[PDB]
Amino acid sequence: KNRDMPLDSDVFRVPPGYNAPQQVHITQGDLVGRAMIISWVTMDEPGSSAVRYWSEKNGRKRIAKGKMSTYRFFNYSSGFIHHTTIRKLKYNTKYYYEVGLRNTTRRFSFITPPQTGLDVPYTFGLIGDLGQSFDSNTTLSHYELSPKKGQTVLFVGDLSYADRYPNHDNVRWDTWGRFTERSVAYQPWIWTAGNHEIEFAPEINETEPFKPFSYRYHVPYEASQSTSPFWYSIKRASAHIIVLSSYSAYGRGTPQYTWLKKELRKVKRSETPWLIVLMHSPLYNSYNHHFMEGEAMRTKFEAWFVKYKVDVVFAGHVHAYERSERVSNIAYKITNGLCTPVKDQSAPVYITIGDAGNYGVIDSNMIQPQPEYSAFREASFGHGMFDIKNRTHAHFSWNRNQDGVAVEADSVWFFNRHWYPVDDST
Amino acid sequence: KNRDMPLDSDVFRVPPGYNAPQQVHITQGDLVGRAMIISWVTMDEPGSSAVRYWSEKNGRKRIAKGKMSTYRFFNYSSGFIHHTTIRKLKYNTKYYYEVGLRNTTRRFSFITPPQTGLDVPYTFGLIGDLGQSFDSNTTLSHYELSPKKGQTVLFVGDLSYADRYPNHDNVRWDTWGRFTERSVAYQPWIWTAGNHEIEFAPEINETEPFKPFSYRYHVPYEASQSTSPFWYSIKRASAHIIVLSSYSAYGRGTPQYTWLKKELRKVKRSETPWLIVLMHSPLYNSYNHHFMEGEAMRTKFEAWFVKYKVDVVFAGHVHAYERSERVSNIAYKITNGLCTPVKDQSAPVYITIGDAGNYGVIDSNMIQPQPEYSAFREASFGHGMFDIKNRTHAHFSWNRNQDGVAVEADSVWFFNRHWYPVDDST
Ligand SMILES: *[C@@H]1O[C@H](CO)[C@@H](O[C@@H]2O[C@H](CO)[C@@H](O)[C@H](O)[C@H]2NC(C)=O)[C@H](O[C@@H]2O[C@@H](C)[C@@H](O)[C@@H](O)[C@@H]2O)[C@H]1NC(C)=O
Ligand SMILES: *[C@@H]1O[C@H](CO)[C@@H](O[C@@H]2O[C@H](CO)[C@@H](O)[C@H](O)[C@H]2NC(C)=O)[C@H](O[C@@H]2O[C@@H](C)[C@@H](O)[C@@H](O)[C@@H]2O)[C@H]1NC(C)=O
Ligand SMILES: *[C@@H]1O[C@H](CO)[C@@H](O[C@@H]2O[C@H](CO)[C@@H](O)[C@H](O)[C@H]2NC(C)=O)[C@H](O[C@@H]2O[C@@H](C)[C@@H](O)[C@@H](O)[C@@H]2O)[C@H]1NC(C)=O
Ligand SMILES: *[C@@H]1O[C@H](CO)[C@@H](O[C@@H]2O[C@H](CO)[C@@H](O)[C@H](O)[C@H]2NC(C)=O)[C@H](O[C@@H]2O[C@@H](C)[C@@H](O)[C@@H](O)[C@@H]2O)[C@H]1NC(C)=O
Ligand SMILES: *[C@@H]1O[C@H](CO)[C@@H](O[C@@H]2O[C@H](CO)[C@@H](O)[C@H](O)[C@H]2NC(C)=O)[C@H](O[C@@H]2O[C@@H](C)[C@@H](O)[C@@H](O)[C@@H]2O)[C@H]1NC(C)=O
Ligand SMILES: *[C@@H]1O[C@H](CO)[C@@H](O)[C@H](O)[C@H]1NC(C)=O
Ligand SMILES: *[C@@H]1O[C@H](CO)[C@@H](O)[C@H](O)[C@H]1NC(C)=O
Ligand SMILES: *[C@@H]1O[C@H](CO)[C@@H](O)[C@H](O)[C@H]1NC(C)=O
Ligand SMILES: CC1(C)Cc2cccc(CO)c2O1
Ligand SMILES: CC1(C)Cc2cccc(CO)c2O1
Ligand SMILES: [Fe+3]
Ligand SMILES: [Fe+3]
Ligand SMILES: [Zn+2]
Ligand SMILES: [Zn+2]
Repeated sequence: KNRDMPLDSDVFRVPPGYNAPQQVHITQGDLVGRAMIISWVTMDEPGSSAVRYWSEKNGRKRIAKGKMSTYRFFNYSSGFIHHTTIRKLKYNTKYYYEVGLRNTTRRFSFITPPQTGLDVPYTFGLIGDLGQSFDSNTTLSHYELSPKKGQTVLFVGDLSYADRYPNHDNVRWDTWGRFTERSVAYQPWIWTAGNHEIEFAPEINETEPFKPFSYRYHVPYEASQSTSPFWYSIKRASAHIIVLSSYSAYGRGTPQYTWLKKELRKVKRSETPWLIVLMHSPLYNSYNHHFMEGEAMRTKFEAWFVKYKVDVVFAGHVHAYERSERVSNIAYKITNGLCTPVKDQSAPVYITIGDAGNYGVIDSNMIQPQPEYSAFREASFGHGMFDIKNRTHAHFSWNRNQDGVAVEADSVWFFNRHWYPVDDST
Repeated sequence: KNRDMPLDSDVFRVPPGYNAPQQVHITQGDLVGRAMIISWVTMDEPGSSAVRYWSEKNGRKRIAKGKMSTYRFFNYSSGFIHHTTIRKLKYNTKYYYEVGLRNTTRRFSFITPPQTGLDVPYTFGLIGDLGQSFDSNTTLSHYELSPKKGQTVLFVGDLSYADRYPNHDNVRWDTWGRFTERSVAYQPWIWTAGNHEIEFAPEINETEPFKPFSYRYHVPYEASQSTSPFWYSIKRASAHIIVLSSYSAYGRGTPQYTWLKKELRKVKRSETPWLIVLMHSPLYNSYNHHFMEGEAMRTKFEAWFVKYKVDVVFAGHVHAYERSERVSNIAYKITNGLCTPVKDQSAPVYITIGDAGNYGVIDSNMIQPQPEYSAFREASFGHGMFDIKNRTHAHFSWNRNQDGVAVEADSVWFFNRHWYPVDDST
């Protein structure tokens, strides 16, 4: 069918005034929380890439300077894209920032996270495969109305679904920018790259993977000694978050592979006890759709995730909700017969959470019966929250769109794999 | 325990004359064999990129123009690299070609293949992980001294092993170019990217993978609508050869995955009976060294190879020889326990032929006992020959450096999977 919100929808409205900055969004700008990448688009002319900013406390108004860029895609011309990095911020404080300093100015605000620490509580939103359908709008609306009150969104891939349109009509990137602004202009969303961001379209001489995405959404990849925007890590509060790319190389000797192997070695559980991995394609998935796609990355990375006692791996891709048991399937040796996943308290829980809305379609077909390794699964739209209480406890909840904003359809306690490695099995 | 040929070795002699072209190599330059890429380096000055060439049939001298490029790697500065494509060649005819038209000219010849066809015989050589050890030299001589007479080399990756040197001393790329000249200047070598081509070294601000390889060795990739030099196909005689990149992305939706999926659809067994796939890392391997590394790509591609009746898949990486049975391992679904390879007449034979010499170390450790899927494996240096008699028969043989050039240690008839799918089991 067609359940994408019409161009003239209220979520798509353009901020008024000559060259008013639009599609504003922010994300963590450094490795630990002291910086922030502020981004936006101006449509009438290049404009300034300057950000004004100040804490509500100490009232000194500083000015950050950034860069402007443009891109083309087939018959589409981007507007003027700005990214600026505000650095040396104070932990745990509200900051006001402004963009569009030369003409129409707009003001926004954000709150830096506490300094990383073993016992720092923090609430992450979890959203995958958002799209811009009516379902999409409902999810975002639930998240912002959650009483748990999310401070950062971990976003597991597939943003605008703009590549489903005629010529990947990139206007549909612009709309998704203006739609998400009401959330991401005030809190970082941590970006993962999904298959709808590949935009590989040889048929119209666009053969550079990830182009529109890579122009519109910067991440702090050098911060973690990565050579690419598609894999990086950041530390925020008590969490160490590794972000991977289901669609870049991960063979032995590749950049991503090499970077990951080192990065894990840099994880200090006494400083960030919550080790979280993000990636678009799930490695454990009992839905028919995309079943076993994640098998290739699993052969390369699963054993590591276990060696390093990862707490949780979030994925999207599959348009539905799943939560694995703590299992591993890493004893296989071709001829040894050992290919069944087994209970394993060192392994992460795997969560598919790619049901935020996409283009309005849910994946309902499941392998039957439910496999031993699947703890819970349901084909409903929604988003999740991973809520860190302390060094031993994180409460994860899944909320459905058909339910009330306070209802938790599925809800489990995560016991830390380093500080409290006990059967949290449901 | 350093077995590389010294810099003052004869095989590394510099051709004489001011700005004499060196490191001359050719490779197919179009899809079906009517074009040829001539490559060389000049050291003294840029020089001309023109190539003079005539056929023996017509004795009409013609000029083709190409491009010159250069690169740097850390503190290394390349010479002047030339790539020129000759086009509109006539099938099955002898050409002479000349390079270095301004100062020192040098003359070489090649022979276009026959026009592609169902019953067109052709002898392909197989070489992998060649290197520049004394072992490397022996393999190359056995190859050129072969009664079988290879007409084209299918080269499964790992060229110079320059990257084993301090800062990857790219000088050892130059020496390798000069050393292989006595073969590749007179017959094409088809190039596969190996792990020693990756040359990802962020420690010295060299982070563009395949850089040196990319500049020195061009391939006719746009010819098969690939968008990258690391995966592509050519048609030569009665074979359709597909080259893949073990160290590029092959995830679902990525360029290589997309290209391969479409390319297999394009194969016409009625034009090119013998379907051959080259990659660096083996899908089946029963040796310790690199055991199971090919698992990831296998999970993505194996079923396609079975589905399209691939006749043979060649690889290297493992420094030995191995030949599998026709097997598949494509029934696994995580929980059905079906993870054992089975005889499968519809599947390719998998050959590991990465034993041309490298830097002089053979991989002798094998997993015992020999798996059912493994038909033959020996830890000796040498090369292979894939000799196509016609649409039904091809004869594969393996020559050992320790044997006479005319002796075959392993020998086996392939019965075409599309035209003559009789059990060709040994
Ligand atoms: C967008 O911001 C610009 C910078 O503030 C405005 O222009 C500047 O206005 C100053 C005082 O009006 C004047 O000294 C400058 O010449 C002028 N422009 C530049 C290039 O700095 C601009 O205002 C409009 O454009 C300028 C050239 C004038 O003609 C005004 O009359 C226009 O309103 C702002 N643009 C708009 C459309 O608001
Ligand atoms: C980390 O946070 C957990 C959730 O807030 C704490 O658990 C809870 O402790 C309450 C009293 O503090 C108790 O009434 C609740 O039943 C319990 N909730 C759960 C899900 O267990 C936890 O507190 C510690 O660990 C628990 C299991 C008890 O032994 C408490 O006495 C401990 O203080 C917090 N752990 C730490 C290290 O602070
Ligand atoms: C590129 O850098 C290398 C070191 O990072 C140069 O080699 C080093 O030179 C040192 C003093 O010049 C010498 O004592 C070291 O043994 C050596 N380091 C290594 C690991 O080889 C290299 O140099 C040239 O060749 C070397 C062997 C010497 O003959 C030097 O005199 C030469 O400059 C550098 N290459 C270039 C093109 O600059
Ligand atoms: C490389 O070839 C060039 C011609 O293709 C030479 O330049 C030429 O040398 C001829 C000497 O026999 C001279 O008459 C021509 O004028 C000249 N053609 C040009 C300049 O394009 C070149 O010779 C060297 O450089 C020239 C400019 C003079 O300086 C000569 O004395 C040099 O030999 C050849 N290079 C070398 C180093 O042999
Ligand atoms: C295609 O090439 C095959 C390999 O050369 C041919 O088989 C060979 O045929 C020879 C006589 O032509 C015979 O003496 C060889 O022993 C035989 N070699 C093998 C390995 O079988 C094949 O020839 C056809 O089929 C064979 C089996 C014979 O029965 C002949 O009658 C046929 O020529 C070639 N196919 C064709 C159709 O030519
Ligand atoms: C691009 O092409 C489509 C038809 O292919 C057309 O309808 C659309 O208006 C064009 N967009 C622009 C901005 O040129
Ligand atoms: C999206 O949700 C917002 C907030 O709940 C609402 O005000 C708006 O009308 C919705 N937009 C559409 C097109 O559904
Ligand atoms: C390499 O082999 C060739 C041919 O066998 C021979 O002419 C030459 O002596 C050898 N050179 C070295 C360095 O082994
Ligand atoms: C099957 C593909 C090409 C992959 C994929 C992942 C997530 C969502 C969609 C729907 O187009 C999708 O289409
Ligand atoms: C273990 C590694 C670094 C991998 C690899 C691939 C191909 C050749 C070699 C050399 O031993 C090699 O050593
Ligand atoms: Fe999706
Ligand atoms: Fe090798
Ligand atoms: Zn997806
Ligand atoms: Zn290798």
